[PDB]
Amino acid sequence: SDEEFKFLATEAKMLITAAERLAGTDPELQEMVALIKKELEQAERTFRNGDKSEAQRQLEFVLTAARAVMNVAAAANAAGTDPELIEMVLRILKQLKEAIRTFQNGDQEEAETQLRFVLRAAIAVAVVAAALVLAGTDPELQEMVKQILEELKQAIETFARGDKEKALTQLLFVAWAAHAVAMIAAAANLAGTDPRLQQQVKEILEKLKEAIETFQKGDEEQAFRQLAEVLAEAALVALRAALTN
Amino acid sequence: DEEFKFLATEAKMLITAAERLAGTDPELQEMVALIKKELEQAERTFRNGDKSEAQRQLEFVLTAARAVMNVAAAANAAGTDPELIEMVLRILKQLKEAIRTFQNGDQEEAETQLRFVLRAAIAVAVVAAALVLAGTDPELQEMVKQILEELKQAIETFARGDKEKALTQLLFVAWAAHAVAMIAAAANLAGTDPRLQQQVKEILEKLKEAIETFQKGDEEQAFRQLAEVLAEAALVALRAALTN
Repeated sequence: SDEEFKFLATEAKMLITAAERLAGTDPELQEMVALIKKELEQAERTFRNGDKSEAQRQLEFVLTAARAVMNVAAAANAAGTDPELIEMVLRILKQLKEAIRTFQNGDQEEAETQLRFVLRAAIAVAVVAAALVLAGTDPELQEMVKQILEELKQAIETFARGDKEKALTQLLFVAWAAHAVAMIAAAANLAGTDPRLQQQVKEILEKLKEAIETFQKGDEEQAFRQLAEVLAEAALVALRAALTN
Repeated sequence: DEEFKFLATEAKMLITAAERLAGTDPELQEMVALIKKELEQAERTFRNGDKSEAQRQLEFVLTAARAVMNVAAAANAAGTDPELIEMVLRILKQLKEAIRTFQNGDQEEAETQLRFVLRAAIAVAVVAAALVLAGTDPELQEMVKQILEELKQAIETFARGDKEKALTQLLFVAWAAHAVAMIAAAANLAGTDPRLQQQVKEILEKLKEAIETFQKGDEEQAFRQLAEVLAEAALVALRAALTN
C-alpha cells in the first residue's frame, strides 16, 4: 500500500524526532535513536527502488522500535537518578539493540518476537517511572511502585528463561498496576480536603493492594479482573476530583 | 497457543474497564457487550474450531476493545460538551459499522475501517482529556476546540474515501491535543513560578505555529515542529512536577 506506507513513515519520523529530543545527551539513548533513524532510511530506500512488501515489513518493524525508544527515553528522563530504573533502561536498551541487529541480519521472525517483548517492557518501565514521580513523597505509594518494579525485574529474567507468554503477561500486569498508582496518586492530589473523595481514593487504593497480592498469589484471571476494575474506578474518581473545584 | 492466551487476557481487561467506564450509558454498553460477544466467539472458535481463524478474529476484537475503551474514556471526560458528545457518538457509529463489516465477512475492509476508528477513538479521548486539563483557560480551550474541528474534518474526509489524508489528520489531531494536555498540566504544576511559566508560554507559541503550519498545508514541517513541541512540553511538565 503506497499511501499507507507514507503514513506509517510519517508517524515513525515523528516518534524518532521526539525520542531524539527526549534523549538529550544520553549516549545509549542517542545511539538507539540514531540506529533506528538509519533503519527508517533503509525502509524508505527499499520502498524507493525495491519491493514494497519488504519495505512495509521493514517499516512496521522500525515503527515498533521507535515506539519503544520513545517510551525508554521518557522513562530515563522521569527516573532521574533512581538506580533501579537506570539499570532497567539499560537492559531494555540492550535488548532493543539486539532486536535490531537480529532483524538486520535477516532472521526477522525471531527479532519481531524480541521486539514485541522490548516494546511492552519499554511501556512498563515508562509508566513505572512516571508513577514514581507522581507518588512523590508518599511511602505507601512508593512501596507499591517498589513491588511493581520488582515484578518488572522478574519478567525480564523470565523471558530470558524461555517462558515468553508468562513474562509478557507479567509486563501487562506491571503496566496496568503502575498506571493505577499514577491515577491514584493523581486522584489524591485532585481531591483535596474533600473527605468523600479521599475515602473513595483510599478504598480504590486498597483494591489495588488486593489485586497486586492476588497476582503475586498466582490466581491471574481474578487479579487481572480486579486491576481492570481498579483502573476504571481510579480514572472515574480522578476525573470527579478534577471537577469539584 | 501462548500468544492467544495473552491476547485474550489483554482484550478481557480492556473490555472489563470499558464496562465500568460505560456505566449506565446504553449506547456505550451496547458497544461493549457487542465486542465482548465477539471475544467469546473467538475463544469458542479456538476451543471448538480452527485456531487460525480464532486468532485473526481475536486480533480484531482486541483492536475493537482498545477503541471502545478510548471512546468510553472520552465520553466520561466530555461531560456535557455538545461538540465532544457528537464526535463520540459519530465514532461509536463508525465502530459499529466496522464490527458489522467483520461479522458479515469482508474482513479486510473491516480491518482497514477498524484501524481508522481506533485512531479517531484515540484522538477524541485526548481532545477530551486536554479540554479538562485546559480548565477555564480560554486560550487553551480555543485551541482544543480548534483541534476538534480538525478531528471532524478527518472523519468526513475518510467517509469520502481519501483515507490516508484523513489518517494523517487524526495523527496531527492526536499529537496536537496531546501537546495541549501536556502544556496545560505543566502550567497547573508550575504554579506562579516565573521561569516555568515563561517556558510553558514558549512551548504554547510553538504549538500554535505548528497548528498554523499544518493548516497552511505544509505537513512535513508541521509534523517536525509538533514532534519537537511534544518532547519540549514533556520535559517542562516533568521539571514542574518535580517542583510541586
